[PDB]
Amino acid sequence: DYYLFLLRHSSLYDSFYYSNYVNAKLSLWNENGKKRLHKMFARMGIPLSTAQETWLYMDHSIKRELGIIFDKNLDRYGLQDIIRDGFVRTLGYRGSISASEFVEALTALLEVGNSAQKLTNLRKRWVSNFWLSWDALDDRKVELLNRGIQLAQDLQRAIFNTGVAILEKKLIKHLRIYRLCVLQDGPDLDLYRNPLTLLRLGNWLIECCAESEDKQLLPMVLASIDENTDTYLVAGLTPRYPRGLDTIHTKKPILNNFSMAFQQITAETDAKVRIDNFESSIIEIRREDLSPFLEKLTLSGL
Amino acid sequence: SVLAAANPIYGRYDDLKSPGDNIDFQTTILSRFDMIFIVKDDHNEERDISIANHVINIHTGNANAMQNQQEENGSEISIEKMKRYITYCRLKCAPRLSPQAAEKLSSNFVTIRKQLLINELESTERSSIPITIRQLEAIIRITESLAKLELSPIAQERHVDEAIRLFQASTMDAASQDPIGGTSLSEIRRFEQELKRRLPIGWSTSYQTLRREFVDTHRFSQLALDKALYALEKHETIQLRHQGQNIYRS
Repeated sequence: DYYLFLLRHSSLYDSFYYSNYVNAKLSLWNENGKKRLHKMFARMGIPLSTAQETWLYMDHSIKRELGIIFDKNLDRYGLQDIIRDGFVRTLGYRGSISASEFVEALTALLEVGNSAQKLTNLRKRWVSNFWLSWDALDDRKVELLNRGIQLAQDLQRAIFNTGVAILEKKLIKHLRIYRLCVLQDGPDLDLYRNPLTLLRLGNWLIECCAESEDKQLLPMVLASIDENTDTYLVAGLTPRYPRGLDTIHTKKPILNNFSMAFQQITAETDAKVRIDNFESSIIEIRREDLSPFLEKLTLSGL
Repeated sequence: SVLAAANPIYGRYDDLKSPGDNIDFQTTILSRFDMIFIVKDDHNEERDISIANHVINIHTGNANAMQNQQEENGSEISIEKMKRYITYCRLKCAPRLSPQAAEKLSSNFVTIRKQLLINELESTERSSIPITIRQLEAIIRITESLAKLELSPIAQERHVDEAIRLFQASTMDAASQDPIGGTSLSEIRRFEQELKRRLPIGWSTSYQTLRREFVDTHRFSQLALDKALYALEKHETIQLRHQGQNIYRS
């Protein structure tokens, strides 16, 4: 199997287009990335009209020889780390599902489905979504999994559309210690009230940042807006090494000091925050209280 | 069913111009139609602010989210479901009237016919928008269509009242709008001097006494009411309060 987004449920073109690793390695947010992708497709030899069809109706011969095609073509572009070994489950005549696709469907179904009072309503919506995802586990239900797959596609589209705008605007401010970016305004910002969606966006952003020529490993801070509550949702993100690295420079995984920093700042200053999430690196802060807090975090020993 | 869009002569309606020469359609063609809506433009800057905000938000950067919530909170339904519902209702239901509704319809038709005669007699020209039996049939069909929404076998007063309201809107907006079209005006000046001379600023007089005195003189009753409501429309220094009895001069 490959580091691809819903390969067996979407077209191969979209599978290459939405893959995070491919995006990071080929810079698909500008036009040169699309030109390189078209060069890739032409040199492999799959027609552009053929590659834009469903995996079921995709040509049988090319589906059989895809492994050899990838092996011979990926070396020049340097994507030879996309090929791996995975698990596939088949039951009768239903079809084939992979572990990665199933977990993405589960994650998206958790994300989307169905002041203090509104926060409680959001939390009960989240627990209801958890129960619906739990119900989706059993083999007797498949309309609760096809819906999850289509919602995963939609959510990945939205994340890509927001990330391309962020990278256009260059909102990532490079401070001396840690990078910072704030989603002050934009479209569909109501989706990002979910911490797991925010983590997905941050994972894509940190992969894009890591797949660069910069030689600085700095933590990233990401924040959003919820205009109904007038509160910022701030999540701290750890840096990540490139996936194609040896084990000698893996003596210890990168730690996260954001929870310690937040707790120390809140215990030494009367800020109006609410640290109750099980993830100790995710907090809710006030719109007027964000900045002073930020300078404090700049001046405190991380 | 025919849904037609048209523009009056000289672009804008030009309300100062007579209603007779703002529309070029003949009497015959207008009779077949039964809901004539004259949408006029207006300026008060609050509706303008609202419309500007609405269009600015409806720009695709934001609306693509908000309308979605309208399908998540159940405030609106999608187009295809509406199509299925309308074809289902067209196939299944066909309502019918009740004697009380028939009496109310007959009374309303007589009332509007008499009001049309009054407006024609004051204006002294044929109305550019006629009222005939086709309009009575139209109101009946509007009541039946309203009852058809809820699949009710029988149409009752609850639908008839709303249909009558819709017809009143579509009538008072187009047909009976400014029938006067703007003894002549020699009396008009003569009256307006008397009110200033005899009724100072801040005081008030009863309607009955003024009507009595001016019917006693050459003014008579018909002349008084028209310019009474005109000076009220001017609203520069004439105000009504306390029903139709207190003629306050502002």
